[PDB]
Amino acid sequence: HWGYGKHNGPEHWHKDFPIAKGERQSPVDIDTHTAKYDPSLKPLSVSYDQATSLRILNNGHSFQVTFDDSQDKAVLKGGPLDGTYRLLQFHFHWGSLDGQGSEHTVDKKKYAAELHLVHWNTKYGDVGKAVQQPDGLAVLGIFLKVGSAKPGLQKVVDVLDSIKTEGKSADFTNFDPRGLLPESLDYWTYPGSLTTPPLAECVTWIVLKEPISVSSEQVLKFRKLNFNGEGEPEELMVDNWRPAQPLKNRQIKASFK
Ligand SMILES: [N]S(=O)(=O)[C][C][C]C1234B567B89%10B5%11%12B5%13%14B%15%16%17B8%18(B961B%18%152B5%163B%11%1374)C%10%12%14%17
Ligand SMILES: [Zn+2]
Repeated sequence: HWGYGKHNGPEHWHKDFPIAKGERQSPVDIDTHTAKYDPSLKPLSVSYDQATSLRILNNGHSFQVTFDDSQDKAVLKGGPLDGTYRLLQFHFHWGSLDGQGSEHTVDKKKYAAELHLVHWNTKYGDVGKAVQQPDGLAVLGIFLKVGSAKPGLQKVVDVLDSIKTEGKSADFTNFDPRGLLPESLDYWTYPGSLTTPPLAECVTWIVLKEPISVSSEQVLKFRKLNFNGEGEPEELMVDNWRPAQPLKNRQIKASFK
């Protein structure tokens, strides 16, 4: 029932998921002048060399690439994190035009899209258990701006025609998510939540300062997807982003000066 439209969008979500109005909701605006450099923060450790992608899926809210998370193959550690977080999937949020689409904003600036690599804490054993914990998930967030093409995104873009509508999926093996990363791993971090229902307050957010550049042709292919199932009135999958939420009693910390 939930979505991003007038009648089921972010302003409605609190009725089914009252934590929508909680103390540690995501996304937020990153005020770069207020974020405190924290020299105790470690560099982020991103170990994706043995990542095993499985499937690409249109879930009705975004598209996602799922990975084998039954061993420590593709893991996030270090940074603000204690212990080891396994990559489960990545997905994106994007706009109807280039001036909106990201969930986090930086000094109120919206990017055209935002990539989320979702990882869960292996000390909880599975992702259902992890989402019930305040340190269950770590989501690595990467901004997209429109410019030059991102070569490492092209293999994703070229199969989107095969998953146009909600429920469709396809084989998507041997995809290397290292090809989605910017040069710098400089980041901001804060405690937050899932940005979709169930909005569980279980996420350590790690948002990279450096955006990736994607081409107008790449993002245009995101915009051809459909929220609807096949045979329903065609409603383009665009503006699938939750707006910034109140920061409340939270501090955003920077890994960099
Ligand atoms: N936009 S976001 O905060 O990364 C939430 C992404 C959606 C999900 B929530 B649940 B938790 B894990 B799986 B399923 B839904 B799916 B993934 B994360 C599980
Ligand atoms: Zn997301």
